[PDB]
Amino acid sequence: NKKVGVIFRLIQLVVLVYVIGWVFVYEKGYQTSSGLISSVSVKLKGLAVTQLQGLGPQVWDVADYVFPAHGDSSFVVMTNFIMTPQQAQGHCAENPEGGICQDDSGCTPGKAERKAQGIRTGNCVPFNGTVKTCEIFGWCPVEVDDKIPSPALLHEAENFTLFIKNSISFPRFKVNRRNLVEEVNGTYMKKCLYHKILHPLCPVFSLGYVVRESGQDFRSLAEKGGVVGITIDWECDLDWHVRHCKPIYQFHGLYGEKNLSPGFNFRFARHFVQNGTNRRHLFKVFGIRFDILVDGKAGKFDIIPTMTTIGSGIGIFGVATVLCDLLLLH
Amino acid sequence: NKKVGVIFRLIQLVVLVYVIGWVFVYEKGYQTSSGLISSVSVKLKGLAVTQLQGLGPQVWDVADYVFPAHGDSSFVVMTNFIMTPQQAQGHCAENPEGGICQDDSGCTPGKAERKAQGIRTGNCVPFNGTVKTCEIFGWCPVEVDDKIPSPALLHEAENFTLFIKNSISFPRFKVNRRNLVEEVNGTYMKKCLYHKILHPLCPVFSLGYVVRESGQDFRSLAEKGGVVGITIDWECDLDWHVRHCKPIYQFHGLYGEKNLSPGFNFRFARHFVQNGTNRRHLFKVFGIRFDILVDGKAGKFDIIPTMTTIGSGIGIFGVATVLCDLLLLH
Amino acid sequence: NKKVGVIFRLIQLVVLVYVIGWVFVYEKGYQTSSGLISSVSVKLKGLAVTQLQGLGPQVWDVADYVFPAHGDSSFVVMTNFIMTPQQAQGHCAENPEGGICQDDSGCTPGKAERKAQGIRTGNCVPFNGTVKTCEIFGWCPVEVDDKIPSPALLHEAENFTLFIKNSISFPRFKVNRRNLVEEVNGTYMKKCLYHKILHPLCPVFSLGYVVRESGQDFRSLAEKGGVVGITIDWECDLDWHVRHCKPIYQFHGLYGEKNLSPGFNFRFARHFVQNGTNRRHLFKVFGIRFDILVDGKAGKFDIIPTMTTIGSGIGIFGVATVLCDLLLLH
Ligand SMILES: Nc1ncnc2c1ncn2[C@@H]1O[C@H](COP(=O)(O)OP(=O)(O)OP(=O)(O)O)[C@@H](O)[C@H]1O
Ligand SMILES: Nc1ncnc2c1ncn2[C@@H]1O[C@H](COP(=O)(O)OP(=O)(O)OP(=O)(O)O)[C@@H](O)[C@H]1O
Ligand SMILES: Nc1ncnc2c1ncn2[C@@H]1O[C@H](COP(=O)(O)OP(=O)(O)OP(=O)(O)O)[C@@H](O)[C@H]1O
Ligand SMILES: *[C@@H]1O[C@H](CO)[C@@H](O)[C@H](O)[C@H]1NC(C)=O
Ligand SMILES: *[C@@H]1O[C@H](CO)[C@@H](O)[C@H](O)[C@H]1NC(C)=O
Ligand SMILES: *[C@@H]1O[C@H](CO)[C@@H](O)[C@H](O)[C@H]1NC(C)=O
Ligand SMILES: *[C@@H]1O[C@H](CO)[C@@H](O)[C@H](O)[C@H]1NC(C)=O
Ligand SMILES: *[C@@H]1O[C@H](CO)[C@@H](O)[C@H](O)[C@H]1NC(C)=O
Ligand SMILES: *[C@@H]1O[C@H](CO)[C@@H](O)[C@H](O)[C@H]1NC(C)=O
Ligand SMILES: *[C@@H]1O[C@H](CO)[C@@H](O)[C@H](O)[C@H]1NC(C)=O
Ligand SMILES: *[C@@H]1O[C@H](CO)[C@@H](O)[C@H](O)[C@H]1NC(C)=O
Ligand SMILES: *[C@@H]1O[C@H](CO)[C@@H](O)[C@H](O)[C@H]1NC(C)=O
Ligand SMILES: [Ca+2]
Ligand SMILES: [Ca+2]
Ligand SMILES: [Ca+2]
Ligand SMILES: [Mg+2]
Ligand SMILES: [Mg+2]
Ligand SMILES: [Mg+2]
Repeated sequence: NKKVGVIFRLIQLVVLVYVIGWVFVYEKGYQTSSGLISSVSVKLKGLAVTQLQGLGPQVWDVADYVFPAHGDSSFVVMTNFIMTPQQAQGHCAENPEGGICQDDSGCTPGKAERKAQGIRTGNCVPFNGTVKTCEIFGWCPVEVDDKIPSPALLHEAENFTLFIKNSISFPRFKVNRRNLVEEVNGTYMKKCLYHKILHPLCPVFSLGYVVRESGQDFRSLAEKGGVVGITIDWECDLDWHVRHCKPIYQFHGLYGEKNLSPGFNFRFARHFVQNGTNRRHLFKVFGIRFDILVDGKAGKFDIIPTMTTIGSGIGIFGVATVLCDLLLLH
Repeated sequence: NKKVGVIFRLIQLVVLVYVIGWVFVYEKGYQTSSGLISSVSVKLKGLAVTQLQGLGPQVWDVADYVFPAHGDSSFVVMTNFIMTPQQAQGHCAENPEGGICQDDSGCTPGKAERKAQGIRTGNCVPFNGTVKTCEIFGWCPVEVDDKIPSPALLHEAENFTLFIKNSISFPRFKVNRRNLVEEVNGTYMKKCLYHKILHPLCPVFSLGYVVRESGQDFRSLAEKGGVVGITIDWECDLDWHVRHCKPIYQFHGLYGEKNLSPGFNFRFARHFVQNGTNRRHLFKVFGIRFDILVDGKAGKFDIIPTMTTIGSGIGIFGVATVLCDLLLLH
Repeated sequence: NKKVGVIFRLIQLVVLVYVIGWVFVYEKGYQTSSGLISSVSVKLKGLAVTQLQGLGPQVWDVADYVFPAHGDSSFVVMTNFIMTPQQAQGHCAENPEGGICQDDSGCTPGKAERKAQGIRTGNCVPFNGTVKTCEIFGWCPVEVDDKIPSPALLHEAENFTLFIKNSISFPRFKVNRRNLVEEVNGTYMKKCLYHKILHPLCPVFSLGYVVRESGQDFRSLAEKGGVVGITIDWECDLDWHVRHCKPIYQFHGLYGEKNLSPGFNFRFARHFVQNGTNRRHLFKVFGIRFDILVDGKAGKFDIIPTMTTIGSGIGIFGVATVLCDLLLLH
């Protein structure tokens, strides 16, 4: 049957087109792929002055709110903190969140099994005028985090500038690339701000813009903490010039339920010696967690992948022809 | 032969069964896979008081034994330390491990090529009553780690509480999930402890339980340090409801031979100014290294993967039928 | 035809040889593969004395130039720094890089939008004898990083010793391995330096040797900063003894163009209290960024991968025979 022959030829044409069109070109089979080695470097430029009630103005610079000062892909930017100054080790009252005692007989000498705040001496001392707490041994100024200021202390950190330095290199092809490209020059970085469409190559990122691109409001993240995920893509083709290789930045919002465990927070201390006595300052920092992940793939022409793809295409064409013959045979 | 025909049918059915079940149901081939972006948040709530000989009691709160206070997937929990207080720079004796001198002629001015402890002045000073060491320019109180206390100083860190907050999101499906599943509530986290069977969803992990589940003893590990690997896997099917997404916590023991380089240790210093002189406190912290790695995949029904799997199954079926025909013809 | 059959037999033999020769053995199709759980531990040794102009000799031990003292795969080794001591908050002049004012009317009260150094009070004060800068509210001693010393301060860090402790464990096969192997003993670690050919198993890496193996000169990296990428490979076969499993170290140079943002640098501060006044020391550290990434694969004999590879080879052989028959047909 002439019609049957035409159908067989048509099937052959479709599969032949598919192997050259998709496997060879869309999937870039003629090229080999390998991994890269990336190093993330971050730098902040911003200053926020927070005036605490009953205390002098406090100046914070890049070294203050950037706790990973050495440089890492995962860093926290301080936006709100609770300061407990002049802490000293001694016998004093604990926080009321642990327990409330009405007499000395209720207190038990020892340490709490869960959420321990210190070594209980065994006496009930008044925490304030109304309630009384157990007497413990340790830092007497307790971190009273029951009251969180609604206005963010470091609210100026919204429209600051963030610089990300990423250098990637493919060991198979021995090609090294950096986030700074030929289009980006010295004068450009002096005034550019990163944008999704306008300035995709500007390495100066705005914290508020980064938070808004992920889908989160900066006010709540500055108040109670947050997590922002940043991803850098390096998919490119090595057949063209290295100028075409440009990184693509994507921002993802990592958030959960607001009722249980809202935001991100931690604690750190600064130990010092004043008047011959060891003292420290404890801070409950509510900062935004920034995570940077780099992943990319590069392809360059090679003969062995091309031959393997040609063989696979010939095999698929043969299998398709045999299946078409079996179907036409019925 | 009727029997030969039956054999052909039997092979044909079994290959069809394999494509129908293993390829689909088991492998979720009709479902696409994509990576996730994860951010690890850790918080400790424990207190240990160490009372060394010759010094007052020292209280170590969360800000003390957690050196990565900012928060990272890789953190060290202090369990044992060697304190060398009131260090000041000057010309004084070195450690006996560097070298032993019997006269001033044996000492050579300069710096040691390997394991240098300071700049030698060229004089031999007595380290103690018996032996003499080279005079170097550096911190006079030399950390002598020859004696390691068998009882762990921060031995209370065994049954403390560790909270791990992990937020994962898939960019392909735009679905965000957190380790705090809907089954876990606020009252549940107040008194729950993680267990493989009892409480698999409780985000509160006990350090001693984590060490026991890794095939290690907490005492011998904390005596000299160690490394514990924690892996969180997110294997869920997006075809069902989002409540089915439940993280899996697995603990792996990363240990080596104890005869060569036992445990894990490091050194850090706290710089301060006392009486107009710059001093510091050096600690050789023997702590357990905790590494948290998150890796998971998601699967949702899609048309293109389903069509590709159907085509591959049809091709495999045709190839199997042709091979059976060729074998039966011989 | 005889020659046609001879050519056919030859081709079928060649494909059969290929499947057993390459897919089965070269590719180790029979074995199953899985990932590992790695944990990098680093420890530095060495001392550098930087005698600054008009200041006493400063001793820098391991805890000083190693900012990630707790231990991490990504760490920075200090090689050059700019010290700005005795910083205190107050009203004073700013850096000339922010702006130059000739009168008090030019200054505007508030904070700079980009590269902010403090809160301007609206007054123009002379920074030095020649030029005048805006008056800000913050740390009065400004980090004047216009002059970078050409000789590296911590130039002794070139030929120091770096020890890397890596423990990997395959969860599928329950096999734990460490960078220390049976060939490496206690006496060997006392005196050895890592080499590409001589000492591939010595865990003591020289910083200068690591920098030179990556293709970068250590002098420029100590002067203005640099990034060095280290990779550890754990490809091995579990069919043999565990002694054959040996790590392979590869060093990669991560660098960019020298005109725009050359090297790596950061800033950190050490807070202290002297004479009842809060002070700090700011340092602009020019250090080399070391990134350690571990990846490996282990294979062990299994029956299911062997059967799948045999089936795939039989299918490929059948497809090749069918294609040969079709070619011989016409
Ligand atoms: N977070 C940031 N915001 C704005 N500009 C930045 C930021 N980080 C770096 N830059 C600019 O990029 C240029 C090149 O970066 P480089 O690593 O040389 O910084 P630097 O000059 O060492 O730092 P500094 O400008 O504080 O002296 C610098 O002129 C710097 O001003
Ligand atoms: N290591 C831990 N052990 C036990 N419980 C913890 C731990 N970390 C956090 N939690 C509890 O989980 C709940 C949610 O965590 P969240 O991040 O809100 O801490 P928080 O309430 O801000 O800290 P705090 O309880 O010190 O005020 C809190 O009630 C907290 O007490
Ligand atoms: N950077 C380094 N260069 C050379 N040798 C090192 C280095 N770090 C550690 N080592 C050696 O490796 C051996 C085992 O390491 P381990 O973790 O036991 O150190 P340690 O003995 O606790 O510390 P230290 O050697 O400072 O007393 C030690 O004998 C140590 O001297
Ligand atoms: C005392 O502290 C408790 C702690 O919860 C608080 O409820 C109470 O209002 C405090 N009383 C005064 C007078 O501050
Ligand atoms: C937003 O950016 C502008 C810069 O034009 C700045 O003046 C302003 O303070 C920023 N907003 C906040 C809340 O910091
Ligand atoms: C600086 O870079 C920008 C990139 O947007 C480019 O448009 C501009 O021409 C560059 N300047 C010079 C002087 O090359
Ligand atoms: C002196 O120090 C050396 C150092 O190893 C030690 O062996 C010796 O016992 C010490 N002597 C006394 C009396 O402490
Ligand atoms: C074990 O946990 C209990 C809590 O029930 C605690 O009292 C005890 O101190 C813990 N053990 C150690 C060695 O800390
Ligand atoms: C709290 O969570 C637990 C999970 O084990 C659940 O059994 C319990 O019902 C929850 N409590 C409430 C009040 O929902
Ligand atoms: C004053 O500071 C400016 C800042 O750039 C500098 O150019 C100038 O040389 C300085 N003058 C003196 C006398 O140091
Ligand atoms: C190179 O190593 C030698 C050790 O033999 C050391 O003396 C020398 O100071 C090192 N060079 C530098 C520049 O530190
Ligand atoms: C120490 O290890 C080295 C490895 O190069 C080996 O040659 C030497 O024999 C070992 N020493 C002892 C005492 O086994
Ligand atoms: Ca750190
Ligand atoms: Ca001090
Ligand atoms: Ca890290
Ligand atoms: Mg609280
Ligand atoms: Mg020692
Ligand atoms: Mg500058």
